Amino acid sequence: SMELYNIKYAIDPTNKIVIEQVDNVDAFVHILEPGQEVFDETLSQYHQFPGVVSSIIFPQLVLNTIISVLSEDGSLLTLKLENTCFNFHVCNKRFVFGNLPAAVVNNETKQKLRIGAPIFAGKKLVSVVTAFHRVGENEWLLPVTGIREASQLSGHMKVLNGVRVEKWRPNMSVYGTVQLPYDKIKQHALEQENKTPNALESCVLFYKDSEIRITYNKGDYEIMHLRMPGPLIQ
Amino acid sequence: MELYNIKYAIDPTNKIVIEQVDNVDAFVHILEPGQEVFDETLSQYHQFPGVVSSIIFPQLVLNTIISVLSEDGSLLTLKLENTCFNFHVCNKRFVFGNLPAAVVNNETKQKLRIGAPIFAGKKLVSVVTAFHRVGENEWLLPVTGIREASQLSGHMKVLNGVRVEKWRPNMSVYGTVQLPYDKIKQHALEQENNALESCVLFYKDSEIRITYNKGDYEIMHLRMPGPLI
Ligand SMILES: Nc1nc(=O)c2ncn([C@@H]3O[C@H](CO)[C@@H](O)[C@H]3OP(=O)(O)OC[C@H]3O[C@@H](n4cnc5c(N)ncnc54)[C@H](O)[C@@H]3OP(=O)(O)O)c2[nH]1
Ligand SMILES: Nc1nc(=O)c2ncn([C@@H]3O[C@H](CO)[C@@H](O)[C@H]3OP(=O)(O)OC[C@H]3O[C@@H](n4cnc5c(N)ncnc54)[C@H](O)[C@@H]3OP(=O)(O)O)c2[nH]1
Repeated sequence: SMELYNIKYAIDPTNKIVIEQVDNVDAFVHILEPGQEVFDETLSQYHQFPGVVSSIIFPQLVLNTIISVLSEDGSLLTLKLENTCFNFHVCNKRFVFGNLPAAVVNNETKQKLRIGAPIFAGKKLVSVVTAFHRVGENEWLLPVTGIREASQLSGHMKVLNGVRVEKWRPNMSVYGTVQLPYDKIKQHALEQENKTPNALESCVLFYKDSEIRITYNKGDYEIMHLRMPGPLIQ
Repeated sequence: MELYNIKYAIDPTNKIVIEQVDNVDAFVHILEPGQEVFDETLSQYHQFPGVVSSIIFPQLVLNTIISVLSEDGSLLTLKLENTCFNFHVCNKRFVFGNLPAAVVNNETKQKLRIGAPIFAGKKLVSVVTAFHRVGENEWLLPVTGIREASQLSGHMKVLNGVRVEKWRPNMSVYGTVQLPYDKIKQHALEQENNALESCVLFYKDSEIRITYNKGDYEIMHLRMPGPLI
């Protein structure tokens, strides 16, 4: 396999980078698609950050520092972590999510990047390419997943029935499983008790370009409501 | 008294009472950091960390300038350059978030009453709710309101309050416990769901963690910036 800085890597039949070793120690780095749900009990022993199951810790970065990514041309591309991006997956009924530091690339640059391309800070691996989010014409967001950046948020929650993602419509407030006008949500919230017959647990993610809402519910009763920056990677 | 678009008074506890905003009768009730209250009359109003309010405290932008009413009636101009985490519990509802904050010294903090109206563009946008000591002569002043675009807010129903715990140096967090990573990892893979619901907030100077649990089983784990007030 090929060696670069402190890693060894290979390439998938799906044109995806496979991280084989880091610091001369055998490694496991498994990339998940945005919002993908998988079930595989073998994955729970490893670390998880949004979009990756990894045997190696992807360490905390700082916004506005410079990282390097391996390009399809064997070169290193230097990028500044100027934006943020929200990504998630579901692995063994655990919703793993967070807002990640992100770089910005044009159409030409994105296509030179493989899903899995190692990302370096200094000459040490700090992350891998996991996803691309289109932020308009000739512009993409490149999240750098890993341990929560100091100013950001990360987390997980057990979701028995997955994560149902819903487009967040204009003029709607959010309670539990519904988005409705505020005056209605205010009446509904003060109305709801934890008494839904045959109440199943739910997790809902509502999204607009700027903001994400996550609720955790038992039946129609809202247990948690979290508001956080966007955007979401489809 | 009047100032800009508000009318205000003073409490027996030296706390500012907002009486009307835009000539409409107002209700602004300031809660202490982490305070738990129960009063069914509060649930009809808006709630942002540290305040129950009949008026919306709108979204602000970090690094913009706000003005605060001083004890002497003058306006002090401050820049929203920092953040800090605050919360309360009202009617078994944990209301929390990271708020934009200014930095003040001892002399300035002492000129500020809890409840002091905060203005942006000659309009009320918030009230003084809390002070968090940074150092000897340094304080953080949260400006509560609708979540700033880059930060987080939320709520959750907590039947048994919020347990606040100091977060120890080398400990990872699962559910109700903080333990070394190797045990937390095994414990997490151990859990499966007379189990009571729980909410725990572990705090460090830089970072805060909230867990929501059913007995010993962790349902949710949130990591977010600190500090806590
Ligand atoms: N993944 C991750 N994202 C972050 O943003 C982050 N910020 C700090 N840290 C800490 O750095 C070390 C990372 O290894 C840990 O000390 C971790 O502290 P913690 O975040 O306090 O510990 C909870 C552990 O416990 C893990 N688990 C929790 N529940 C489960 C579960 N059901 N199944 C499998 N693992 C579970 C949980 O994912 C996790 O461990 P992992 O790193 O292995 O992911 C982070 N970790
Ligand atoms: N409080 C608050 N903090 C923020 O950071 C924020 N960012 C946007 N918004 C929206 O701005 C308008 C402000 O009113 C609302 O449209 C709100 O949309 P939403 O945040 O999507 O709606 C859920 C409603 O519903 C309220 N409820 C939810 N549960 C309860 C409950 N048990 N009892 C009483 N009220 C409950 C919940 O507090 C809430 O209403 P409040 O405005 O009063 O805060 C925010 N609101």
